[PDB]
Amino acid sequence: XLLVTAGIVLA
Amino acid sequence: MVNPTVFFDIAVDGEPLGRVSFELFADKVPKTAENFRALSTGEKGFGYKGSCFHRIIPGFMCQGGDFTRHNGTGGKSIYGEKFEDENFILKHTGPGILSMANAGPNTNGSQFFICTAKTEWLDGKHVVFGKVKEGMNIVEAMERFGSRNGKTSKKITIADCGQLE
Repeated sequence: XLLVTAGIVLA
Repeated sequence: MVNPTVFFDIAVDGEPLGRVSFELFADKVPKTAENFRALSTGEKGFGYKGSCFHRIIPGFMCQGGDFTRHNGTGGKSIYGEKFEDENFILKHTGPGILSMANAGPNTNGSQFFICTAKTEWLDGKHVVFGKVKEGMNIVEAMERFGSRNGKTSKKITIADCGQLE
């Protein structure tokens, strides 16, 4: 999807 | 009191592209703004100079700030590894917004993203703390090297950075 994470990037 | 302005000079495989400058909203988010200001000058002995934008998704954003691992798993704040979500007064209202990347509530380090579109789904989850003041066109040219999955085709780095005001 459209997230901005640090480590486990999700869809 | 004046809000600090900082700059990044971007390079594409070592070729200088241009300068982007940011206004940091130290009046609304003093601690988050301070963190990004001090990492841009390198005054604590570490920072963004020489690091890369490891994830760029066209129409969404450019993510960078991982100066330890360079891949989304590292970076740290000037306060220790992570710090709290200061507040969520500001929203992701348009292109140019500067916001913190994180891994959940109160996990802010050094990783940030520059929005190239309004991303209202991140409101209340990512602390907005600045905006592009000049050089939006360099952010648009950066976006050209991204892809739907985030990998960039060229190495985009912060060749230099510092505070202007």
